[PDB]
Amino acid sequence: MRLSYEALEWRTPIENSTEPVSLPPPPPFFGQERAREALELAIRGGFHAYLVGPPSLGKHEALLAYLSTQSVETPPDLLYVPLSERKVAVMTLPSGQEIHLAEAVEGLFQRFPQARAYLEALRARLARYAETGEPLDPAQWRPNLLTSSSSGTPPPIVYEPYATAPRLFGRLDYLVDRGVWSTNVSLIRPGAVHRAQGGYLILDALSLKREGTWEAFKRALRNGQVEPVTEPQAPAGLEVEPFPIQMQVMLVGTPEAFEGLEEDPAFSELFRIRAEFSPTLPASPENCTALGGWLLAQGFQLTQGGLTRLYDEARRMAEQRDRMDARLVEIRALAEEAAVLGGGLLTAESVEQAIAAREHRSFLSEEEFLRAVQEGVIRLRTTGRAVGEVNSLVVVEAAPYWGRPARLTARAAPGRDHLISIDREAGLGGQIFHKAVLTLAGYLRSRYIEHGSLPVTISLAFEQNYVSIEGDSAGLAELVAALSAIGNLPLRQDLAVTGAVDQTGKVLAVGAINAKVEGFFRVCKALGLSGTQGVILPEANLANLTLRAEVLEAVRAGQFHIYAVETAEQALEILAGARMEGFRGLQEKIRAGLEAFARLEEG
Amino acid sequence: GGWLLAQGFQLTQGGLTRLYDEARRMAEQRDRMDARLVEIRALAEEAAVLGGGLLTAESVEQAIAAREHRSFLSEEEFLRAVQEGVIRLRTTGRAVGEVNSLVVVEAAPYWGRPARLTARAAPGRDHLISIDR
Amino acid sequence: EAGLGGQIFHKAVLTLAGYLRSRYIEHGSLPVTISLAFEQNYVSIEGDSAGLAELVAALSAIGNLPLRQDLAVTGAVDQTGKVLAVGAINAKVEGFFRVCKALGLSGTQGVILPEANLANLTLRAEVLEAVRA
Amino acid sequence: YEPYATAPRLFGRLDYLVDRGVWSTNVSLIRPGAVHRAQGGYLILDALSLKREGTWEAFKRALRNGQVEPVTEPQAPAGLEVEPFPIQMQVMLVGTPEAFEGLEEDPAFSELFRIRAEFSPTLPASPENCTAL
Repeated sequence: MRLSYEALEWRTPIENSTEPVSLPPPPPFFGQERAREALELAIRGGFHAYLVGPPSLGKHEALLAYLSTQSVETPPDLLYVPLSERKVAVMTLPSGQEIHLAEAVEGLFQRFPQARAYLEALRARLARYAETGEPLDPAQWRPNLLTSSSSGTPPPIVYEPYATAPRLFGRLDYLVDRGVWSTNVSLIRPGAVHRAQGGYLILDALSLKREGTWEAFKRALRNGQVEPVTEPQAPAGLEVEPFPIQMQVMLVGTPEAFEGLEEDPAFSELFRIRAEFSPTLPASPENCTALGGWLLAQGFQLTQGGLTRLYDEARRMAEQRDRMDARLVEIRALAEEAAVLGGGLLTAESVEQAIAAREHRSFLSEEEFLRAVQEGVIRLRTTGRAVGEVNSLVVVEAAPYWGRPARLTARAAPGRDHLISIDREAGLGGQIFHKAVLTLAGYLRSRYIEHGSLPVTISLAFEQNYVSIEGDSAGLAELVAALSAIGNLPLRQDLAVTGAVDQTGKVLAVGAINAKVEGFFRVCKALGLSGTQGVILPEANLANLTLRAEVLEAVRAGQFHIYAVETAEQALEILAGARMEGFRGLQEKIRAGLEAFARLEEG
Repeated sequence: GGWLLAQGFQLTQGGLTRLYDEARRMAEQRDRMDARLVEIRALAEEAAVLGGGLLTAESVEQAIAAREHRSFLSEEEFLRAVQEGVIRLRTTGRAVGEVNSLVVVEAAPYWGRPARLTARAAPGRDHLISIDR
Repeated sequence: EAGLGGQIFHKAVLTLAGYLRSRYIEHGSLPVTISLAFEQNYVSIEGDSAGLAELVAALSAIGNLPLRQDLAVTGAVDQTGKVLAVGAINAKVEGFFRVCKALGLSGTQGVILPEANLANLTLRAEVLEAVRA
Repeated sequence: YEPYATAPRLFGRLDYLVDRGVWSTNVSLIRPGAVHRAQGGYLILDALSLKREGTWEAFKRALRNGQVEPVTEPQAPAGLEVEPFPIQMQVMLVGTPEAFEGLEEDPAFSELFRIRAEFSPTLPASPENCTAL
């Protein structure tokens, strides 16, 4: 089937492009109902949770926004007290109240029923010092206030991106009078774990791993072992007793950052709630409106047409007409470049020109390729007809993954049923490429059985390919090339072909469908559009087609053509300009080619 | 049931029964129950939250459901691709040489999916080829 | 077969076999075994640029065709027998000139190379002058 | 332009005065690094040095969090806490396609370095470029 301009057009119409947008900020987590409901459960139950999803989604900013709205009772005052001259413990008092115990002890269970054991040791040390005149000192006997707060709204929220032991657990300072002797409860500094008590600690999975602090952090959550970091020099140490941990931990990372963590049984034991962000959102009017209120709240001056183009670019990023890329950070970075080109205003033009300039900045490799094609250093045809030859479509393996035609040939000779991919046999293909080749051999042998086994050897080669080639998306082009070589069928060179094929000859969806189409357009355009060029591609990719403006306009002008197909025979009928049956069709020509090869193979 | 009460839960009969049957299903054995009490307890802690502090039959079934929802992104993507025709599956009609086989995805929690499998036969000299192998 | 070629070298060889078998089909499959060897090569050899020389050598061996030794040959070939551009085209030409010159120019020496390399030919003065002479 | 991207050259250094042991804090013994000298203007670093010196992760923390820590010694019995500050500078990184390679696999590299300024290995051979040369 031919795809008309009206069937291909996917973009949002724009009314009143330059009108300023005015819209309220959406809720944190809009379109991310899964992660939002997981984290509501984690907050309601006190469970630790881990936020997982691709980079640049805005997972951290959304979490910090959502935590800001929570309320907890005002966190206890938090402190270290000595239990001896070599030993300390972390304790809580009700809020604002260590100021009264710090002054009371400045009188060097009074009214503080919790400070039980620090008092015994203060008294006991006062005791044995009357009882010896046993010196000062200095005093290292008074409480150390780690934290205190005026209220629990919002709760404490501590995001520590750099998860080193002294940042998580705190640090011992050493005073030097003589050697490096310097204990005292009062030279201990708190870490993030101390600052997060009563509230939330947010850490990045990748840092716990890089910093090697995952095992110590497990010990903190499981045993309350929180040890401030010591130095190799100190001739004695303080013993630091464990304490009851009161905090909820949120870990944030990509599916890949979590990977090593997940193999640890204790990770799933400790982080029971997975809050997974989707890489895309529904492409709906509600999410277009939310994205508009989110950009205004980020400070942009947005027009309707600027919003609409950003929203449609997010759709094209997702390669899904009905879904939009969910990565708000990436939409924001694109809007920042557009804003500069619009002199501070985010307009439809400034977005389209920002998109273009990103392409220009990564286009050197394609400028080299197109110059080699034009100079005749790379041999490509984009017009005329040839037997056994087809423009297949490939994507270059470096970002941003431009598409290009790759000329592919099939040659057939009389022989004992072999379908050879030269590139596979040379070691250039990967496993999925090799699979696609075997799959085509399966199709051909089972489709053409009147001679017994196929009387031909067929070899397929990508003509000027120097690098490894992967995936199954050249299957349709290889099978049509092979059927053409068998029946001697001239094929149009103005149509490139992409599509995977199964054993039954059905055409399956491929990846990067927009880059492939546009890569064939760019080459046809650089060589001068003939009016009849185009691409045959899988019907199964219609949910993914979000073609750039220049392509849609050429198709609307009649200067480029898109065909979608379900079976490899439908592709062959288009390329060979004839029907398989109504015979004199192509099928009769294929069987007559195989009869001719069969006669050559038996004298 | 006496172990969960001693752990401090407020349990109803129906909450106990659903936990016990979920432990059976965890073991994939109608006559055996999963022996991991810590895992039963973690599931009861989530159920208790959904039951507002009471562990009931509904709060257990809804805790089980919400664990599935929390790990379901990969299946939501797969089912959308099937519905959009990006993955080609048939669940009705008849075809020669074709069958829906069943596979498990290799990441936890190991969802199951159909995998369409085809066999093609041609005249030849006794070879059974798995293309994937 | 000895393991000296890399993958692209091996590709060029398979590509020539593809050309020969499909070009000469009146006997059925080709009635010949052809072996190609670089005579005194001790190191690994890479790339596709000896394809044209190997295919002409092979066609010569098949038809018993004496070939001029005063012309060196460089060029890749596709399955259809078309000649493709190669790398280092100036160093290759000049290397054949230097050897012809060290052995005494006969007046008839030269190189056959791909038309597709004409955008790359920037030959040294001494070569241009010999061709002008 | 700091070609040698070590931690003390990017972030500065603590000196220690010795009266007794190694006690020597004071705000006034802190020396600035390139990051301090570039405020309000431009810092130019080589990709290959950030990698060789292992300072890429710390440099990311500087750009993302304003964490700029002068380098300390293993000896110092106490330390100064250095608060982060608002970074005001534009960074240009310079390198070959190969020098960038490892950096590019890091998502945070593309987040932080949004503008690629890629030089072509050749120019048009025109009268204008002959005159410019």
